[PDB]
Amino acid sequence: SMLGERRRGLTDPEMAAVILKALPEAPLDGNNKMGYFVTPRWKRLTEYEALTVYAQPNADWIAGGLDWGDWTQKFHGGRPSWGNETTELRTVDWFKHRDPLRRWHAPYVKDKAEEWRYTDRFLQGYSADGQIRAMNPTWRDEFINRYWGAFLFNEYGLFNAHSQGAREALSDVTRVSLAFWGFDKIDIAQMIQLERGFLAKIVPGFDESTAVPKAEWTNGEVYKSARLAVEGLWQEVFDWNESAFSVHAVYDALFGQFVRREFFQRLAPRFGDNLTPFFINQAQTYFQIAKQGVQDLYYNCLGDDPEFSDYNRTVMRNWTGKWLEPTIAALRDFMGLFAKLPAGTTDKEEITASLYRVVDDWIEDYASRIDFKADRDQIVKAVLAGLK
Amino acid sequence: SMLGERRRGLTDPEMAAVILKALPEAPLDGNNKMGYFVTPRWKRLTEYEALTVYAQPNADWIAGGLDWGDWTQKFHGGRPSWGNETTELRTVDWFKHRDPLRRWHAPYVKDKAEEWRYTDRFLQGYSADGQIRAMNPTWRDEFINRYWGAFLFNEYGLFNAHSQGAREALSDVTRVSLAFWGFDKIDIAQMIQLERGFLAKIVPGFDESTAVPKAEWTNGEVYKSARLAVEGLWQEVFDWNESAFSVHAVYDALFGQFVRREFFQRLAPRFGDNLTPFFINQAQTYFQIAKQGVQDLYYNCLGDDPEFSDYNRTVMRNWTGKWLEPTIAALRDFMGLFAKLPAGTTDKEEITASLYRVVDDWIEDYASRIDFKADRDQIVKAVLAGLK
Amino acid sequence: KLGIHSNDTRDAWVNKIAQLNTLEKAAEMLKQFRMDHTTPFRNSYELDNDYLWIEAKLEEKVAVLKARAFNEVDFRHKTAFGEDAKSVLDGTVAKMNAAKDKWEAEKIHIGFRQAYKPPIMPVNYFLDGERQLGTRLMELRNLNYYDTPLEELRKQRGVRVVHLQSP
Amino acid sequence: RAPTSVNAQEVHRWLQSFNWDFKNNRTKYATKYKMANETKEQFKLIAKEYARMEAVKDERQFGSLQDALTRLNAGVRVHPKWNETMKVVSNFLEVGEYNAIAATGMLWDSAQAAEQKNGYLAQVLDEIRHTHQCAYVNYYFAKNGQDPAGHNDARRTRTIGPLWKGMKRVFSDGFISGDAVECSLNLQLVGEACFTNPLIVAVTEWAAANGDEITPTVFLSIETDELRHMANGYQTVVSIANDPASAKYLNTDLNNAFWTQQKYFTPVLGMLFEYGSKFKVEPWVKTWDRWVYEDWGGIWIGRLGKYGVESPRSLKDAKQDAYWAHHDLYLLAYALWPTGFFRLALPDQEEMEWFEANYPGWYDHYGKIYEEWRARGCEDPSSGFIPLMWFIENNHPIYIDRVSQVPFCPSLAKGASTLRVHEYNGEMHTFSDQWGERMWLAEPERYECQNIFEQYEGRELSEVIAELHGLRSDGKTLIAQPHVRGDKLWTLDDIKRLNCVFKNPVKAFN
Amino acid sequence: NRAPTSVNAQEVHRWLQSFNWDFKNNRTKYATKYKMANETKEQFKLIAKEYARMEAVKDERQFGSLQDALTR
Ligand SMILES: [Ca+2]
Ligand SMILES: [Ca+2]
Ligand SMILES: [Ca+2]
Ligand SMILES: [Fe+3]
Ligand SMILES: [Fe+3]
Ligand SMILES: [Xe]
Ligand SMILES: [Xe]
Ligand SMILES: [Xe]
Ligand SMILES: [Xe]
Ligand SMILES: [Xe]
Repeated sequence: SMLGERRRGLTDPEMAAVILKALPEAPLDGNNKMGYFVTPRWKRLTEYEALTVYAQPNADWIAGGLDWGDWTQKFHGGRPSWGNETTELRTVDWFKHRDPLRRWHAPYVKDKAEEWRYTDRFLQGYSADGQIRAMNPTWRDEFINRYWGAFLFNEYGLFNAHSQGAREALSDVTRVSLAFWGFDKIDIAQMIQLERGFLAKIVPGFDESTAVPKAEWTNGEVYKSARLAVEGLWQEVFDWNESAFSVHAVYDALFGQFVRREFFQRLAPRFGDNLTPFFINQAQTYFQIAKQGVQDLYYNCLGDDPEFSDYNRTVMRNWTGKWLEPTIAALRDFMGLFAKLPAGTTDKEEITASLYRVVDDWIEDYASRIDFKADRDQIVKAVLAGLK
Repeated sequence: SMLGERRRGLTDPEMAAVILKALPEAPLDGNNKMGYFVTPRWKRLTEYEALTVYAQPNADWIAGGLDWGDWTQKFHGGRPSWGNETTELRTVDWFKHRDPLRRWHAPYVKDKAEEWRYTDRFLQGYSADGQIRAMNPTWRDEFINRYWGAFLFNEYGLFNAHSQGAREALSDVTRVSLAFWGFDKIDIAQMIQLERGFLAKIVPGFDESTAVPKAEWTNGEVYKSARLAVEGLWQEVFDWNESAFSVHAVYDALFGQFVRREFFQRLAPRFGDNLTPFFINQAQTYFQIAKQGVQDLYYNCLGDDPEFSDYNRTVMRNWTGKWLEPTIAALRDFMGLFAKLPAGTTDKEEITASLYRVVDDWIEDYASRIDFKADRDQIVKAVLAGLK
Repeated sequence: KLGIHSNDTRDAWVNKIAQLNTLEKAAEMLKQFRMDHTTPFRNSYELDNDYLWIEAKLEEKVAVLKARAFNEVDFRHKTAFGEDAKSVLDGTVAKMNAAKDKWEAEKIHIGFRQAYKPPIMPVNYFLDGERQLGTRLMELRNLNYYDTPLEELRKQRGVRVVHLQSP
Repeated sequence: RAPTSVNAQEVHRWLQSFNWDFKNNRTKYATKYKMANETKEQFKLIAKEYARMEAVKDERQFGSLQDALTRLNAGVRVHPKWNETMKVVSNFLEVGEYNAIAATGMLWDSAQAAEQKNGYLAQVLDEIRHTHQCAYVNYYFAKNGQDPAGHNDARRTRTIGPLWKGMKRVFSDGFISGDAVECSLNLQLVGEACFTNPLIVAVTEWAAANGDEITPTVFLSIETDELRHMANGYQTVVSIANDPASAKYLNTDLNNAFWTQQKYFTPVLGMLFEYGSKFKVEPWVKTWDRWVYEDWGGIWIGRLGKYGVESPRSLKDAKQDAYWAHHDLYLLAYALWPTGFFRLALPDQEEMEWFEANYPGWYDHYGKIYEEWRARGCEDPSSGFIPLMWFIENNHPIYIDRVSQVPFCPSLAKGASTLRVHEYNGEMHTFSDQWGERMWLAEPERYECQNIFEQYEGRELSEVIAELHGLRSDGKTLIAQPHVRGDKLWTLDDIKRLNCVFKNPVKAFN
Repeated sequence: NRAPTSVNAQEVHRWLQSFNWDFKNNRTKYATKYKMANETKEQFKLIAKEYARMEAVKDERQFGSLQDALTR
């Protein structure tokens, strides 16, 4: 039928007249702002804050909670649904955190979506333009296929290290940031394979199977310590804040940044490779976006907390030294790769200077926020030891 | 008021009742497909085709028009609003063309918007990740600011060459395509400036003023022949088809592709500059997008027109030779730039294989379509002769 | 049959031009057709409903022949008659600047269009001419546009007033 | 190492210098004016920012159309008269948006200051967006409406009737044929500033009152772009304010422009509004006055005074010719109902009461006439009667203005009734006002458009309709109809049996 | 040869199952009575980029309706 059988109150004359008849003269309250009671971080409450803060039904016995009473159903044994017991860090209010980029679900998928579509247009033009012609064969088949590829398992591990945090985070705002930090990681791991899949389509003989990259990761010498560290960050840490802090404020800030920026992003161009840097750009854009969220939660909220500032800094300082060593070890082993490269590709000086760049940024962006006394020359020295 | 004072026929019970009472039991025609009378290029008609074809009021005297009669108002002198007299080319129907990408306004701005947003995000990451530290100071202050910055005027000139086309195109499908080609050209021009503005922001000594790059363009020597070619394609050509064809299937396809993909896209990575390529990837993606239109229009439609196949190819081949010359003069003059580069940047062996890549691509995609007997070995020779 | 888009009369011209097989011949027929059927100064309005469409078909014939005849350089600088396109343009312009009134300027422009409209003259020169010629013609007309009262203007234009009505 | 980027204003600050001076850097189109090379634009946009601000408007528009509106069944729960009315408003406006593209392309070629060029260019793209927006409305109503025929083929069926030719004059040829500056005025200074900008919004109003929520969703979006196009028209008069030739031509090009536009929208817009709707919004005489006399002629034209712009000289004349203009035309439009691509309706008792109240004396004239036609059977296909026959019997010829193309019947008209006929080198020409007559006398080669009678001379009515696909999917029933009811629709045979044969009304003076 | 090419979610998802590797401590941190099969497959083959694309498209229609037409 042209009109249908269902009658809708908004358009059905009979039904609509009834509704209008019951309507009050004006609104029964002029406070038409959901979330009006949330403490604004910026000038005016934001859509991000309104649609997010206090979605988690915490009670007052979990810092910042607005509810009361115990949970209705707990684990066998008595473990609460959410509780202070899942992390060493303490705070006056778990809901303080604010993602400086105010990312709720909608904006998040919008941005990744735009990236996905431009990635398709770029690949179509790169292939149609035949740019692959100027890429060095050795670099492509040996360093991209095996070593860059193997790095996907690293980014994949850091992705999984977030699995417990998604379940245990003590607040909606932190959970959302945590979720988006881990999701950007699996994205990058998949983007690495997407590149290998692509090369398989435009270069005959290039096998996209993950077999080689995976064998390098699980049995090679270059990434041995990196794997050992990632394995432990993921499965040996049951404290969700230690997991997020150590991953983003120590391991991925030193090892991760070095591999992505001081090795592949730096050398790739030297081999006529403009393909890999394309994705590495996404990875760094993501890294830098996560940094602001990580700094707000650990430094601005927890590290500078009015009641537990000193306590928290002692704890994060403790974690830093705990993971710094495995991270240094990871860098040491990795130095062995420079030996694999063609003669005159790079030299001990460029490598050293590039190492001081990562350390200095880490000291400035992280180490210094909790008064961690890091010695730059001593850290670089420990790593160069791995130079063959 | 809470109910507003305006009454809408869709929701007001009284007004909706009158409306429903006047309605027929079922639609008065089963054919609910707008543009059903359009000849589909693919399996079934697309929105692209429905929303576009026949928007232009051409009468049957302009190949393919569906209206009748002279125009209602003409130029002082009798010049028609649109006529066969504006182009040397002839066809059975000007509504035959079809942008293979099926771009109508909505999809076109959706894409360029996603790109704008990602470009913004990429810059905020590059500056945050301090990647500028790895870029060679000379390549920056000299080749990006002066040489790459000068190339913006060459792109700006091609943009303007489209103006007349924007007025004389004999059909809607062709008008939209042309519009988007030139628009994408001005885009690239403003992006070359955007990169200079950004560097002014992160490099304390950088000056964004177009004085230096413009001076190089106006009174330099490397772009001299290139500038003359541009001024001619823009202001000395009044034939809208000779313009679109010459600028896209000759000048930009040869000189342009070389300056973008064989000089800058190839050498910037060697000076630790992933910045300039981020933008060149856009120019190349756009280039590859336009090519598909140019090809369908001048090759699938006009060049192989069931009635004027010979006439058109003859005219086109004629056009090709007419501009292949000032285009070769542009390239030859350009070579004088390799003498500026630091010793050891690139040898004559490379800039020879690249020239062949360019020319060979130009032949398989453009020249052989109209059977213009081009000689790869003579062109490369003619160009190289400019190496100082 | 009769028709707006397809009619006996239009078929009579397809066969008529279908018999053309010489650039000089087809070119002359076009130049004439434009004198006998287009513009307000045409020799007859007998074809007012089909001339625009017929002209195109004629131009079609002249165009193709002119391609198989002229060599590179020529097709670019010669008219379908052999005259130097550049000479003509520059010559017609000199005259336009050499016009005492709008009535004179108007004749130069209109005649020019009837004689050198592509495929005759190369579009590049034609449109450049159309650019220069139009400018001057307009400058003369648009000057004191509302002065000459309607009675007087009708005389100047030389129109036969068949009926005037005004309450 | 803080996050940094660049916006449109920072890039645009250097856009003016992208242009370099050289021997052949000048326009390719004829003109009498000189656009300064240091002219600036009001909005600082670059291609990328433009695309973004426009894609955001699209998200809203299309989201509503495909989701909520389709779920509410918005394309059907509209009044019949309006469904039809939108077939015209949308498709006719579409052609206006389309030539507007070529118009601004011709303008971007005229300006010399790179900024001014960037201004017209932005409109080139906006007009392309509008062409596709009007297209979508017709598209949407065909797919989900009560009567697709017309909405689905307006692009070809519109060529059957005479209301089309006049639209091409104002929104097609007026936009692109003449001195670039003359075209600019027809399009921006007048066309948009005085008619579309107000109309676009008014259309959404009338549409809403008649149940149509589709149109307001699209036209309200189109509206958001018009202020930049107006700024283009303003900056056009600024870029030639100094040229000495301006003081010599500007005003006459604007008067000619103003007359060209109101000559068609005055009678047509009011006609579509009052006779193409059920629920009224505002009497057209009141509206016309606010738009033309007060808003445009007074305020908008007052700001250009310092640039030497005078109020149109033909303004008062337009006002006297306007009162009954739209009522006079519907008689001609309804009497020629078989030549359209939409269904027309006669005024019902509530509407007749409305008209007489708003236009005192309307009933004694138009009302008595419609009632005469109805009793004789203009709505019933078995009557064998169509109003054209009534014009012929009572000797009331209908002419076509050689310049504006607007149909006029000086014998029956309650408004203007002046008529001037001439003969020139074998061809006759009919006129309806002192302004268009001058235009022809002065520029005879600019106006040589054949009218329907000239084209359809000696042809039988039903064959012209058939030849131009004026039928519905069953190839039997006509697209156009003398009423908007659902049964008893006229067929091609119902028309054939009338045996009506078009004639050239000017030959009566022979 | 130089035909425009790309890669979609399913082509990448093809090798997702191999992203996980073995090590002694690779086990769930939560108490349970069951053992989830090591080679269990999933029905839909998605990757982050594509997941974002399909959810964003749905967002467009929704908010577009809410912010525009429904509000009016
Ligand atoms: Ca080892
Ligand atoms: Ca060294
Ligand atoms: Ca009057
Ligand atoms: Fe518009
Ligand atoms: Fe506009
Ligand atoms: Xe269009
Ligand atoms: Xe209209
Ligand atoms: Xe209207
Ligand atoms: Xe009629
Ligand atoms: Xe008729």
